[PDB]
Amino acid sequence: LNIAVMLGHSHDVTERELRTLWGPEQAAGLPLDVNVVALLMNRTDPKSLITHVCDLMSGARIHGLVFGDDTDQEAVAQMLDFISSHTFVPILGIHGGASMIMADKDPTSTFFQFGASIQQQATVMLKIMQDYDWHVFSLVTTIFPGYREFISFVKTTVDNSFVGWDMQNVITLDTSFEDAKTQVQLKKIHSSVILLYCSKDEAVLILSEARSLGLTGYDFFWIVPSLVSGNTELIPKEFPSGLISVSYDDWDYSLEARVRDGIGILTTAASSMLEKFSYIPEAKASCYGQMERPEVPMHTLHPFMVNVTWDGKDLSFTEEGYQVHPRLVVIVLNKDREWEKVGKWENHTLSLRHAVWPRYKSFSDCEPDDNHLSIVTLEEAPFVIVEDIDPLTETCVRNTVPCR
Amino acid sequence: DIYFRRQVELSTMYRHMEKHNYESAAEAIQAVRDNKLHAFIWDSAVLEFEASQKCDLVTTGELFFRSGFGIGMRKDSPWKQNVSLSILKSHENGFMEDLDKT
Amino acid sequence: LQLQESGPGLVKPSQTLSLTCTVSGGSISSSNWWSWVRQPPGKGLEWIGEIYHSGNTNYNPSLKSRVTVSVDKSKNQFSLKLTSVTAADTAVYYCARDVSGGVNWFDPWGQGTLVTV
Amino acid sequence: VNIGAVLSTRKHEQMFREAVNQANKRHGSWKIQLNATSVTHKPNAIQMALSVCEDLISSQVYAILVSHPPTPNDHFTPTPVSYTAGFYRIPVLGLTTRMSIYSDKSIHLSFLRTVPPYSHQSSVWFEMMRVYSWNHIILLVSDDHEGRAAQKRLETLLEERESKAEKVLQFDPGTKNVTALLMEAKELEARVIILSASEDDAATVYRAAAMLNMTGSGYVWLVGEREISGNALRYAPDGILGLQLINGKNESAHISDAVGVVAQAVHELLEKENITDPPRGCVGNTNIWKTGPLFKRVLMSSKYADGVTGRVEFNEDGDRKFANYSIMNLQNRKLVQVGIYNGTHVIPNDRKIIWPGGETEKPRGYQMSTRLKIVTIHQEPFVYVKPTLSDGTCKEEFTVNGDPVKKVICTGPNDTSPGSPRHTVPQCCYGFCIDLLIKLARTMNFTYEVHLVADGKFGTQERVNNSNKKEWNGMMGELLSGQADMIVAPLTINNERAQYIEFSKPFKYQ
Amino acid sequence: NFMLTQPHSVSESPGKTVTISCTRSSGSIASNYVQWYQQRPGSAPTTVIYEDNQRPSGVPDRFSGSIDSSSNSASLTISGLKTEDEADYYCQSYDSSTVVFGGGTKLTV
Repeated sequence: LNIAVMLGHSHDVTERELRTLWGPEQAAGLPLDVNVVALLMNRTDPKSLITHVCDLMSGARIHGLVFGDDTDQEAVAQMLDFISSHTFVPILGIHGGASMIMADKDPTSTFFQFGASIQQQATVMLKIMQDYDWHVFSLVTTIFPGYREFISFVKTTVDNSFVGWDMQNVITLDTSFEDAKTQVQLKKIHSSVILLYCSKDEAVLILSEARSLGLTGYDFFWIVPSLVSGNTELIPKEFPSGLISVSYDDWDYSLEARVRDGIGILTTAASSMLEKFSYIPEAKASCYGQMERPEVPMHTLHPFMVNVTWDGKDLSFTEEGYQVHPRLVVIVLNKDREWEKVGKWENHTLSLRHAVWPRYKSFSDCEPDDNHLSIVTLEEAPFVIVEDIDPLTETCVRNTVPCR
Repeated sequence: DIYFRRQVELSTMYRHMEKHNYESAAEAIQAVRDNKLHAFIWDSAVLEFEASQKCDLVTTGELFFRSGFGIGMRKDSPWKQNVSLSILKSHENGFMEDLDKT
Repeated sequence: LQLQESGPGLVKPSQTLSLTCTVSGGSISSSNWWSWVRQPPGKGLEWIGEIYHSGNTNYNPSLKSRVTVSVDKSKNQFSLKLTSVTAADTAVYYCARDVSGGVNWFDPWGQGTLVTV
Repeated sequence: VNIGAVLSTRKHEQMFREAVNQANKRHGSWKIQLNATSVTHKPNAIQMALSVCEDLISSQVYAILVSHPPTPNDHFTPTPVSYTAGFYRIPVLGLTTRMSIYSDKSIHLSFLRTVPPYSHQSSVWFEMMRVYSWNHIILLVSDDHEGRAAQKRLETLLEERESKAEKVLQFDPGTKNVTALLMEAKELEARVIILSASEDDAATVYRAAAMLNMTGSGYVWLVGEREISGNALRYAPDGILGLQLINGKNESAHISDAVGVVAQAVHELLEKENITDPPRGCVGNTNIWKTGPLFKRVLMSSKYADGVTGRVEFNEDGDRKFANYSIMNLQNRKLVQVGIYNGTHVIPNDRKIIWPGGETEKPRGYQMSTRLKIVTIHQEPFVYVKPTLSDGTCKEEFTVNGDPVKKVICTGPNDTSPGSPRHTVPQCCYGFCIDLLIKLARTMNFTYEVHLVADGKFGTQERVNNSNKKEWNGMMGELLSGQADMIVAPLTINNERAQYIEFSKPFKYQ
Repeated sequence: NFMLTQPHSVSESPGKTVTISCTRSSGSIASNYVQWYQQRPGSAPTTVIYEDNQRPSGVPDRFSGSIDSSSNSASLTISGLKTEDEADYYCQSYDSSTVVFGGGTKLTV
């Protein structure tokens, strides 16, 4: 076959052989005869994009693209989906623009990502919340798309679950920082692990209000998904230190690794096609035609890259539009205005580092913490006894105390 | 089981039995009979009748966890009153006690 | 179950002709309708409308403000109240039963009169 | 201004130019004026998108108008317009495109419309059923995302009365074999369906269902516009009520309303904090507006309370609210309107309404059933179970008072030993429980066909295999899973059972 | 609405298979079906075929309907031409607006 790539000329723009990365095999084999056609384009514009991409397919008669731009806008992935629709080119994104997942794809559209579901992020976040055992909290979510999905998913996984999560009152903000509809509701929140859902600016305004309410005390925690995690470098001055949040990694698993992953999965899909029912289709003739009823020879490979495991990695998507094994990471914001790798999500586990929450400060100075102690002893006569926690609702029985 | 687990103040007994819970109360009875179990905790009526008929087992203790059996009813059904008030009227005219004694 | 249009040939112009149609072997208390499709002489047909025994009716939009038909169970018959009759009525009037069924369609037509003004 | 539009034919372009010129003559810009342009669709999509991008963005267009051509391609007009508008985050207006996948302001970051998609008319269902004593709906829905949205909307618009639909069974879009769904639907007391889906599947279900006589007396059907269309007004049994919109495929009125709204928004926005300019040329700039969300946000806040179509009021998700619909009866393959939808009110017309069947009444979607299948588990002292012999009955045994033992068959299983399949042999269960059973059966005057359960447990609450989702198994479980109504047996009143179910007053104490 | 077209008549000897074809002016013959009447001269109409798929009780297998819907020609067939078939053949259809009828078809045998 013939696999082509194209990039947005970021700081990582290098030679074609430099980004080729190919060796004797892909990871352990995959003997399909596929060459590398590496491209580049500094800027990316709709006419430029359509011409470049659909002449690139109409060039060497490619069989894939792992394009990822440096732009920050949903338009890149949306355009790419729209074009994979009308020419039937399977597309997977790895960085920057082709990284934010849409609400849903067209049924015949073959366009993928490496991102993670708002469901997956929400559940990983809630498991983080579980381990610390502060299970008394409320909610607040200003209006921003995906908010219904998240609130519904948490509201349905709270009760199917069997730990006893106390889900207090919830608040939505039509116009964040309004003082007429927002403040009148926000002030009545008697929670302890508040878990807001605002995009970026609503978030800044509500944090600024929260300081004005003094709610940002020393035990008043704040948990956020990847959406606020814009670029890990543009923090405002109203996020208190240590705002725990999950996101996608931006420090390990570089762009070339994702290029290698996409090459491997596309090559494996083609190899499976040829080995099973070899019917290798040719190119999509021309970019645009005159008029033709779309009819693929079959489901070419649109559902075929499920349960795909390569180099030990389990890169498999599905009809939902998500990767079965995301790469989400738990991140803090310590008193250095930096985002630190504290908690990777393994196969399924949670993988914390701080055996206990070392109670970081909020911003720099408020009423100091003067109500906590760290007591210690040894197991002894029937007055203190040791016991290993139950697998069910796996914290422990409800009579004991967290014993470390 | 749901009472004990939900009522964890003697969970020692709960996981003691959790590794020894049986299948059928009857099966528990004939298992106790052939010196396989030395006790049987259960609703009063069944074991009361079992001892009264076949007199080889004796009821220890007095009672606990008073309860009364009932009739299956999903939350949506038209048989709430036409059964409950039926039994309540039939509750007092000596029929239920007569049938039980029978 | 046999139809009969009463008015044989009353063709008085500038008046209110009343053709009455009744049936034998049954009554109107059923789930069906009635039909008075008109045939222009030596030509094709010309639908007039249709009525129901109990509440409602409906006609060809060509003729709306002129057709008013009623039905009586006591006399077991139904008749129109056409107003300001003109020379266009020089065409044979029929009275055919229909079946609701799944397709609107008339049962075999009635005897038919020769009303031509 | 230099507003842009994508039209189907030249009469449409002339109408658009006339409308924008009339808007200018009534009220116009101080210096920028209102220049306008319209282009035509191409059946190439990729090239049509190339054309609209190049020409429109090079034209410094400030608003984009897109109208659905009457040709049914269903992915022709709005599919490339909204995407490239959102690349520059510039809003678009919808004219005659009425699907609901676009109402989700997530991917099509810019989309308006003045045709409330088919999810909106689901509101008509409650707007009517508010006062009809209609309380049992087993509505069917297809797998189309339109059907998905209409479903979820109908469940969420009905919980204000805390009620619940019985069956919301669903099916694949546009199939040719739907008889199953139907004979399981008829084996329910409920006799109302609010099926609303694609026209082709609608005709399919009509054709496959009329064979089952469920279209007969006392079985109404509820259907919206698009499901009675093209190939559907044919197979329709009489009585099918139709739900349609007032102003159909009349492009002129919607063009007028859209251009009036755009002109008002631009004229008010001529004075503002900051107004930037569109990037020039489809190629080149790779950055968003500095003010595009301002134009969009002021576009949602548009109370254009004057027009040919009345007040064009817009809802929160960038669509049109405050619409007028119509309930129309299908009288003997001759469809005529039977109801009005002025919004939150109903004013039925003075007409002879007709249902399927042919009665002129209020057919009851409700019934008493009076079947009452019974289940119960064999402990020992309250139910004695004996395998009845090969004689067609249990036995005949007597008592001291000359009163013989009542005995009925019991279609219990035969899988007490694990692994053995339930032979479901008809044994004979009797005793105390059967006595209370027969007495209460005489009390309520029904019939029973009693049978046991396979597992043989009280069926507590637990978790499914290797998951945190909970469930109830066993005897209580078959009570919940609509398999029988009475399970009369010795069952303990406890907390977790009663927290979500209802019990009869106890008939004993232990 | 929409009219039909049967020019005036057709003439053929017994033993041939000739019949007029009713044509839908506007739209296609797929939704609201067609139906042929026979009306002996100087008499009332009577059905000859219904929905062009089945024949009423008493109608011989001589008549049969078929649909093309491409030219919208609601085809009728009287295969087995004889003498007694002299009458008027009227194609009829319907819609939510109106029921409309043919111009008639009287053949010469």
